[PDB]
Amino acid sequence: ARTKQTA
Amino acid sequence: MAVYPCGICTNEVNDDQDAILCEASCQKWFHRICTGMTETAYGLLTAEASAVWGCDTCMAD
Amino acid sequence: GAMVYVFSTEMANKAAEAVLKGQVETIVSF
Ligand SMILES: [Zn+2]
Ligand SMILES: [Zn+2]
Repeated sequence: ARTKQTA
Repeated sequence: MAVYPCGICTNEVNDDQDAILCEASCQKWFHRICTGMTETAYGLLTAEASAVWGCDTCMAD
Repeated sequence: GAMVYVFSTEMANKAAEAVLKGQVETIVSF
């Protein structure tokens, strides 16, 4: 899932 | 004057905040905390390349 | 892969707790 933690 | 107002609280979703995109439907960003998502669920969803999240409204539909 | 698995917050929260306990399996349906 796309989050702010996604690289 | 937000660019990505949180789907729940309407405050800006910044890049330095835990937040997730409702890829399931509405495509709004939501602060993790606003959604009631735990840190662990957030890390799990981040790590899952094939998973997407939907907000409570979108999932109810 | 091509498949996309959709989690609510409730399901993600439950899945996360189970993952820590080594329970990683979920049954696909539709
Ligand atoms: Zn918020
Ligand atoms: Zn949504």
